[PDB]
Amino acid sequence: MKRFFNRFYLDTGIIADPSQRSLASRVSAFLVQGAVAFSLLGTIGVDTSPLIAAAGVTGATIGFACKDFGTNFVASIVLSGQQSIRTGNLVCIGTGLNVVKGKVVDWDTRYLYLRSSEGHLLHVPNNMVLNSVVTWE
Amino acid sequence: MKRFFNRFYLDTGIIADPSQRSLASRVSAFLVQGAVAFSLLGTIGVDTSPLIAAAGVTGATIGFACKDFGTNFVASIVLSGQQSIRTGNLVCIGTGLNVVKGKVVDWDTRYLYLRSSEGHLLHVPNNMVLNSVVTWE
Amino acid sequence: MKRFFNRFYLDTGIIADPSQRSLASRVSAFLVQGAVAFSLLGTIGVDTSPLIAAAGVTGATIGFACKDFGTNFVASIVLSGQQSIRTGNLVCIGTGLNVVKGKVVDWDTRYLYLRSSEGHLLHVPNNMVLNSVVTWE
Amino acid sequence: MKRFFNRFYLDTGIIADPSQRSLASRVSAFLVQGAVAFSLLGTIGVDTSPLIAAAGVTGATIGFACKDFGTNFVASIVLSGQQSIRTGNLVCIGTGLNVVKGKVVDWDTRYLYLRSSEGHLLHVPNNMVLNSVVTWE
Amino acid sequence: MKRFFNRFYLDTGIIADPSQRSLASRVSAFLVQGAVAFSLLGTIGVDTSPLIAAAGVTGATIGFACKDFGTNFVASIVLSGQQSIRTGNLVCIGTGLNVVKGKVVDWDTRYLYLRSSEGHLLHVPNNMVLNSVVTWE
Amino acid sequence: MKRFFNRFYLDTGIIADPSQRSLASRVSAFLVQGAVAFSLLGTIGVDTSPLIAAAGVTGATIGFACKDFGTNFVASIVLSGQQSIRTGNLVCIGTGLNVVKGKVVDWDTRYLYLRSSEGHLLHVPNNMVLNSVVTWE
Amino acid sequence: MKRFFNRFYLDTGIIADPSQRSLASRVSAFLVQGAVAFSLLGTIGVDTSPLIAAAGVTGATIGFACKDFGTNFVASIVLSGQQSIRTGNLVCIGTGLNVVKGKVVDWDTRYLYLRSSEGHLLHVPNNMVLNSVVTWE
Repeated sequence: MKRFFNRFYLDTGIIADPSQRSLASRVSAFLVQGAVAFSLLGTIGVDTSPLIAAAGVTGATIGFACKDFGTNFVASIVLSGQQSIRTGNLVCIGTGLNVVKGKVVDWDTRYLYLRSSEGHLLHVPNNMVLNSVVTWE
Repeated sequence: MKRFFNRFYLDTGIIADPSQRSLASRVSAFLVQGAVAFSLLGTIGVDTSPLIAAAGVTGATIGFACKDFGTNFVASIVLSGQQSIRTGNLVCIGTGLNVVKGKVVDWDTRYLYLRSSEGHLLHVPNNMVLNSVVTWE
Repeated sequence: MKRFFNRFYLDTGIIADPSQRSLASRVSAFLVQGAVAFSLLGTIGVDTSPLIAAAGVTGATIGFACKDFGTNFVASIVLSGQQSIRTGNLVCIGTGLNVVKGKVVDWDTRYLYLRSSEGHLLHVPNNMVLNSVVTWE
Repeated sequence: MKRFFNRFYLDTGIIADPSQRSLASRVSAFLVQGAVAFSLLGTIGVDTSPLIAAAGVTGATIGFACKDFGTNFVASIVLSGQQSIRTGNLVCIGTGLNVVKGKVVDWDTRYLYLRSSEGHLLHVPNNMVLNSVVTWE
Repeated sequence: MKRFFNRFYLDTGIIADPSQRSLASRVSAFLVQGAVAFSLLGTIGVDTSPLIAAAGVTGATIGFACKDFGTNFVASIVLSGQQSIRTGNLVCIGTGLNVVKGKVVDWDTRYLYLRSSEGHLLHVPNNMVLNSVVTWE
Repeated sequence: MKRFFNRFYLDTGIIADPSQRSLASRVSAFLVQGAVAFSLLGTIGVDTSPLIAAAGVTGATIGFACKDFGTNFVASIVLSGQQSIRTGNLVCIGTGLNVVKGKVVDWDTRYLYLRSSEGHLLHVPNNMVLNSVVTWE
Repeated sequence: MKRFFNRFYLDTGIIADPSQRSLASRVSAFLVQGAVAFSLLGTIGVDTSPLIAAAGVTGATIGFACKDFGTNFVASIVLSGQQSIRTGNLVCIGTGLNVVKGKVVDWDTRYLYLRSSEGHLLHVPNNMVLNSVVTWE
């Protein structure tokens, strides 16, 4: 199951980092195996309502705690294949006082790296890049 | 099922890009087939509560992670057929310091492209265009 | 069922546009027919929990994605029959720097149109008009 | 049932407008009759899970779409019987730049009307009056 | 049941106003009696799922509509027995431009009354007092 | 059960005030006894769905109304054992105009007390201290 | 079970502090044992719906009360292995007036410690570091 999930993630392009892909494949395989085991246990007569409730509560708490990380990952996935965000492109993000100015140097799954005029490296979250006015010179 | 979903999306006009339409058709066909298979499995006696709980948790997490993308897509769908947003029209979006000024050059499913006076390309999110005061000269 | 829903929407005044009324009637008729079919299927013994879960997840995601459009529509419905918002009335919306000044020219289900002193057409969202201080001269 | 709901709304003072009271009585009577009919149908053996799910989804979407209207109505109900908000009383609402200054002229279920020094009529939402610092001279 | 709920509210100190206490006692007695009646009806065989769903939807909508009132009431309950908020005490609420300055004159379940230097009566919501920096001279 | 809950709260250090500990022990014992009684009633055949629904709705409404108090309590629990927040330590909380300056004098479960340069006592909510930049000289 | 959870937390690197790891292991072991006991009780015939409802309500309230702590912990986990945040690195967090300037001195699971130019110790929450523009010189 781990190999199947790894191949699916590679083909769909959701995860490109091999380490993240392996970790996600392991997590997904564990979740699927647990769900199948719970269904098999409940088939024969064993009550599964407490187990389902506890698993759902834990999963909801974990997902709500990792909301920012998930949002940044989804923004990174969506922003892929954008002509504005390319290496060497001078971009400006934000309107008003909350403005960010620099040249794109590297692209990540959590941050967008810009090189300022003074040489400082700027780490702009991908969610911030998603919900903002991007100005490309 | 994929062809049926593709034809439905084409006729309803929700998705116009052929690639996005094909991807959405594949996803919808997979979801419908999975739901039918789960119902058939539960009909004969196999417990389906753990599978339903896991699928619902995963779907809720994915939908909450793609909230910004979905909102931008819905805003793009709604804004279609607006006389204010046309190629060559000079529009102004926002009130106060958070103001955006330019001429519409291209329209997308994620961004609204404006050409400033200096020539910089502005990427205004469609959700931002939805919930803002649009000024058309 | 489509004719019944169209007549109900016409009588209740929720939807006045014939095209929107027809689309809403078709959607409502489809939803009611699907619910009745699911209930009939579940009556004879076929498990319906996976189908109900999938339909509910899809409906919740769609409704949460169209939240802004629904809010604007409800604001348009509520604001109807307001003496302040009339054609030719000079109104001012907002307090502070985020202020909008103009004369009402046309009223829509998504936007409120104002003509500025310079002649620019202002598109004020109906939700913004709902939750703001309206100043009428 | 309509007469009973109308009398209850009149006695409890939640709704004072006869038209709004009649509309709310009709809606409540329809909801109660539908719930009783669904319970009776489910008693004899007909599956009611799809119908309950569809009705709940529709009701949740409608209630979330009318959130602002409901909040304004509740604020209007709560603010009743306040010595500060009386006809002819000079009140000031808000702190900082977002300030509203005028004399109370009329009170509504959606807006609070103030007459400025220049004579402009101010429409302050009741929810805004609830969650703000009210200054009475 | 009304007398029991009234005595409980009096002893626990949640509600001190006799009118509010009587209204809350009536509401709580009605809710408990309705729940017991529904349970008794469902015991003998009558389906109760539609009734439970409708009651839950109505209760959730009402509770979400009265969120501000409930929050202000809870803040009033919590703030009781605070040395800073006493009659004749000169307090300052808020930081920055959104600042409120005055002397405490009267305390309520919805508002905190302050007398300014000019003599204007300030109505500070109890929720605002809860989530703000209180400065006591 | 009250003694067991009191001892557990004392050992875990969640509640240190004897009065609050006793009140929480009474509430927890009542909740556990009610849950056990409901389970016993439902075991013999009495329908418990209406009772569970009503109890859950009431508990959710109460918990959502006491959200600020619960958040402040949790922040007080978390901030315990912080070298920055000590008696006699000069700390500064917040960035920008919304800044608070003073010396720590007393620590509470709802507020953090600071003594300004002029001698005014500042009541900073513990939730505000949690989600802010603390500057220690 | 406590030893298994402790080893899992150590291997996965989610918790590095031995005290926090032991506390989390105890909590997780208690939760798993309680879920298994509830399932075993419900298998033989004892109704478990009230117990599940009460446990779920309590868990949801606790998780919503500890939302800030959980978010800060998740941000601390995510930020690990970032070249920008290292001891002795001069970083700047935030844009506009809400800006923080200093040199990293120590890293924690709740705060990020910076040494200003004047020598004041700055406590920047990890969630704030996650959702902000980090400037590294």
